[PDB]
Amino acid sequence: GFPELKNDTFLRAAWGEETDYTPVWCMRQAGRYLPEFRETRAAQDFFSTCRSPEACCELTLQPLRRFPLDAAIIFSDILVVPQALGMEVTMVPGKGPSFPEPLREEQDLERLRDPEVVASELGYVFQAITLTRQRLAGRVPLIGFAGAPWTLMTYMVEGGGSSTMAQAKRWLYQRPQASHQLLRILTDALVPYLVGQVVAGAQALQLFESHAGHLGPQLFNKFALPYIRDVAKQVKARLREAGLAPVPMIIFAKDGHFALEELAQAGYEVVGLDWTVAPKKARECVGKTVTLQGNLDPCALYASEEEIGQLVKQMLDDFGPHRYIANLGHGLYPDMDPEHVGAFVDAVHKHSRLLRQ
Amino acid sequence: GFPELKNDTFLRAAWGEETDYTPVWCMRQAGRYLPEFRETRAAQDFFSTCRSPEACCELTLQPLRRFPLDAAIIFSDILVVPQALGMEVTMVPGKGPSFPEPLREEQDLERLRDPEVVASELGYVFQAITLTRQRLAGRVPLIGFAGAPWTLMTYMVEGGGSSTMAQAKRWLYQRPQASHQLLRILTDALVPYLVGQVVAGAQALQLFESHAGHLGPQLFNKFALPYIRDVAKQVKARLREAGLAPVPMIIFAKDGHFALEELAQAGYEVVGLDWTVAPKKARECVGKTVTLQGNLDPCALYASEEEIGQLVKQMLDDFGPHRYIANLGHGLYPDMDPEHVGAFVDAVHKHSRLLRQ
Ligand SMILES: Cc1c2[nH]c(c1CCC(=O)O)Cc1[nH]c(c(CCC(=O)O)c1C)Cc1[nH]c(c(CCC(=O)O)c1C)Cc1[nH]c(c(CCC(=O)O)c1C)C2
Ligand SMILES: Cc1c2[nH]c(c1CCC(=O)O)Cc1[nH]c(c(CCC(=O)O)c1C)Cc1[nH]c(c(CCC(=O)O)c1C)Cc1[nH]c(c(CCC(=O)O)c1C)C2
Repeated sequence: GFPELKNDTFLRAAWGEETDYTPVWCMRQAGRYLPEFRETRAAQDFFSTCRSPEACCELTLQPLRRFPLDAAIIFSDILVVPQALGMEVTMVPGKGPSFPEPLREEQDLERLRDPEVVASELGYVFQAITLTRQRLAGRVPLIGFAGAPWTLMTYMVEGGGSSTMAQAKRWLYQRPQASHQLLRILTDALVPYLVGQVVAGAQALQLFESHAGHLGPQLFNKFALPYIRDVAKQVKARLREAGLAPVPMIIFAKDGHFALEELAQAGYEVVGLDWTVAPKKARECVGKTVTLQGNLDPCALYASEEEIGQLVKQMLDDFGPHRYIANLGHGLYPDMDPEHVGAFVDAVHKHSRLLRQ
Repeated sequence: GFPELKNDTFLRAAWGEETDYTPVWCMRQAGRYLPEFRETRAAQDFFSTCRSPEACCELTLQPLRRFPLDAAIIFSDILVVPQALGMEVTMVPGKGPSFPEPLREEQDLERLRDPEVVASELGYVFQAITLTRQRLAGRVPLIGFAGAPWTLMTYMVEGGGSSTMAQAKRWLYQRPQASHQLLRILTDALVPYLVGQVVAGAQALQLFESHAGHLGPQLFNKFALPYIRDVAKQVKARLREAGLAPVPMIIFAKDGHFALEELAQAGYEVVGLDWTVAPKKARECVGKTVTLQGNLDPCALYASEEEIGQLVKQMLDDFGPHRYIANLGHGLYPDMDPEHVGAFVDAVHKHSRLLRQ
């Protein structure tokens, strides 16, 4: 196996244990805001980068050379799963991901792979994880991840990003049967993939329901939540059955304010929050038995270093010291200053210690 | 290729030929004792400096603008090799180099790169060498370098400097198999790196066995010397096979008094000496068929310029005019006066000429 973990603060917090300080990581900590990321990425197309264990390992490590983050997240993408299901996907400059042949009718499901063979198609991800776990040498825990079923469905049907998800929601209302079929295919692909990430060396798992906020409560409960629940249940079961230690699982439903109570009951150790939910309100919705992660407005990092410190102070005061992992409320943007990211990390560490003594 | 070499005194001496005067260079001639070095270094972290061909070229050239040294040594560091093997390394203010995750058990070797890919990771070094060779414009020869296997092993296991090397020596005594494995990985990384330095423009190579003195004869013969021999043999072989002219190779084993006889038989043109060995004794140990380099106590440069001249006279008298390159017995210290370094250089040149006519 692997080097002994030296800083386990993130894991202890995820499981709800007291720690000496609040651990912090940043969504998209490996990203274009780092000049060195841009340089490493310049050599290959995006999905080819994802296919290279050494390139993924390098990108994962880059933020940790700059900042004393309490976790690493593997460099990959949520869209590797629809790709592995047999959909062609491109990264378009300045526009983002595109599926040139999205799913538009129920007959389109015929082209997908059997979900049970998807993990075998994602071996490159597992290779990256194993390599990164070795190279991290126990410094901090490594997080694996995937997209939640609904969020992946939206990319597969919309063919990319969308402001309304009108085509994907039209499936939910006009094609409910075919939608449940597709959501089950995705769940069945995700479970062995997530399990494989842990087998390969992942020490925690985060499921990104990035497109939660388009649904609202009734649709979310019918078409998103049952699959979010199934992923966590099945992953923990398969890990037990394999003789392995289950890992803490995080559910992040961006713009999912309306689902917080349900998500705290969905079998995830940690519930991630966007910046629109006030920390004290979130604590009320989720209760005392899950850990919260988040939730600073990423745009706050445009403020001066001093201002970032005061915003971080306020955030930490509102969350309190227990059952909390600090992060942004969404990923870092490409135009952010790495020094200001550094200021965020330093302020969490400094103030969370003051809030304990 | 490159400009014709104008002053080849250093090379002629290294190969054991008569020269009109004794050539001189100073270990760490690019260093903090120069105000202009401090200024150039202020802009980046140490390893980032090493990654910049222009910064390395500038640092290499700086001492040559002050002093008529008979060789330049490329600005780099021995620890680029363990870094290129996949270990993370930092420079800590006032403390020096640190590996936050040193090798402590045999399983830790799993995280290292295959040694055959290391040279590709060190392309930046070769870029610096090529640039510096061009910019030197034939003034004097350019020396490339690396750390010897044992010395690199000590940094990788200790995680930095050490007064005893107790952890690294514990490997030798308790983990001899794993030690030989690691020493072979390092040798196999070093050879293509050294060859690449010559391909890139290096005109001589120096291998630094800085931590020799901790071993004593039995351990040195089992764990240091075989790899010192292998590096020289394999480097010269690969250069021949590539159609290239082999370069003079220097072995400097600090505090290696006990190994001098063996080092003179290890396939290096030049044996470097620390200041604790009396020049006449060294000549006795090594014989008449290698060149000696050294060996003035760097602290002697704290003495007045007149005193430096007399100490240099005595040193040159003891070494004699043949098969000798003047240098210090260790690197220049940060608090030394550049004018006194100038006095050393001038005295070697002046007195070595008097000792011939
Ligand atoms: C976890 C993760 C993701 N992407 C990347 C990582 C690796 C971790 C890290 O980079 O630190 C690399 C990762 N992936 C991508 C990038 C940008 C790369 C580049 O510009 O070179 C990076 C750093 C490409 C990408 N990939 C994706 C998009 C968004 C498309 C849209 O506008 O709707 C984009 C732009 C799909 C994607 N990918 C991801 C999400 C979840 C968003 C959330 O809820 O926080 C989504 C929706 C998650
Ligand atoms: C050949 C060389 C070295 N370092 C440097 C050079 C470039 C040549 C030149 O600077 O003139 C730059 C070079 N490298 C460094 C510096 C200091 C830079 C600074 O303070 O800004 C310089 C000038 C950083 C460094 N790098 C290292 C240390 C020592 C750690 C310890 O205490 O054990 C240090 C302090 C590792 C190192 N590096 C080196 C050795 C061999 C020592 C010997 O036997 O003579 C070693 C052991 C060799």
